[PDB]
Amino acid sequence: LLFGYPVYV
Amino acid sequence: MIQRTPKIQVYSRHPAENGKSNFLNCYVSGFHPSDIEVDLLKNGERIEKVEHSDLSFSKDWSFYLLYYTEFTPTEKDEYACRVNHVTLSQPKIVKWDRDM
Amino acid sequence: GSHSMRYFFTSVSRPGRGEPRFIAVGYVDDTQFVRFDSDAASQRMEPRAPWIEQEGPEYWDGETRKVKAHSQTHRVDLGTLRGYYNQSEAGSHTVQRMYGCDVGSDWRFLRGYHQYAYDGKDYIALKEDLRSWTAADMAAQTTKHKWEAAHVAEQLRAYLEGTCVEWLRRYLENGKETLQRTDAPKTHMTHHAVSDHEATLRCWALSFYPAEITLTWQRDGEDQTQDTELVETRPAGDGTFQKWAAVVVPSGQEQRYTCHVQHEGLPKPLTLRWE
Repeated sequence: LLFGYPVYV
Repeated sequence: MIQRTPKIQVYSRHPAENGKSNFLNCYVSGFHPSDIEVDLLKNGERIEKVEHSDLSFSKDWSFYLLYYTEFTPTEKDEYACRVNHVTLSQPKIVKWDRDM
Repeated sequence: GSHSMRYFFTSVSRPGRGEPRFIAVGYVDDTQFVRFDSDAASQRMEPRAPWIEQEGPEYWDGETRKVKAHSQTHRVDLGTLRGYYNQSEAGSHTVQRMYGCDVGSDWRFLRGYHQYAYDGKDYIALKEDLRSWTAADMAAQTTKHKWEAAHVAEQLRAYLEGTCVEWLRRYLENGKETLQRTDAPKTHMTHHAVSDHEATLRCWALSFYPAEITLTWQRDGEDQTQDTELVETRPAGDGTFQKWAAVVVPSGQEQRYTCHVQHEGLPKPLTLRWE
């Protein structure tokens, strides 16, 4: 199951 | 920018027995960037239905792919893989040896 | 024994040749189970293992939603990094991201991972404590500070200690015939005349799962590491792996050499001899 929060560099 | 050469292995899924169906494989690994051109050849000509795995990479971030086609070996037909990548000055051809 | 779950993501910019290429794949141990490819027609997360094919529409619609969200943060990322490195708009660049977890033999949480690479070199990594970050570059420091301020690690620790481990062992019991299997290597040797005074002895291990294996040659029970040609473990294409190890033997010395095979699928390790 994938991680569900956006992360941006 | 990083560029790493593909390692290439061309082999069958099962031990080759003439007259019996099998899959011819060409595994390319350890390369970077991910654009690579990989063909499988039967007596020099290019085989048209060749499939490949989905692009993945190793712990060191270098990429790997398995290309494969169904085939039935004979005593006289020759097979090989031809790969192109930014690291290769010309298309590298590796012949299928039944014993590697 | 231990098990792991991993997601690998690759985005490559195609300047002029459209939107960036994004590919996502998921693995449990050595078995791939899902994929998403940006250039594919479906635009959905797809099954790649028989045991995941019976998950419901909630699973598939939810993962398709989240994988496409990942696609889009990576396409913003490509611009952001081009900016951090003050690079041209004309060139293709690669971002890779991996995250996942490991459980031990008791199936309890053991390690968690979250890391990025830009154009094939390490960019930023969550450390083992899952509270700090490793950033090597000066550009990578923007990202490090950003994620510090925004408390990114706290969200990640929470997922890696909870959800990741939970679904890994859901996958483990739901795919038990595949994932809790072990296929033992089918072994054999070949002998090829190199010359009048030398021949190659090649030791084969075929049809084994998982991919981890140790294949070595010995000459009178001692180390032959520098003298062995050993290929990289390769996929047969049917979910098992293959590997070989070869030594060039002086004629009349075949009896001195032994091939040794270690694999968790073997009740005990093999010692093979040409005779």
